[PDB]
Amino acid sequence: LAATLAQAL
Repeated sequence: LAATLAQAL
C-alpha cells in the first residue's frame, strides 16, 4: 500500500 499511495508523488 505504501508504495502504491507514493505514486501520488
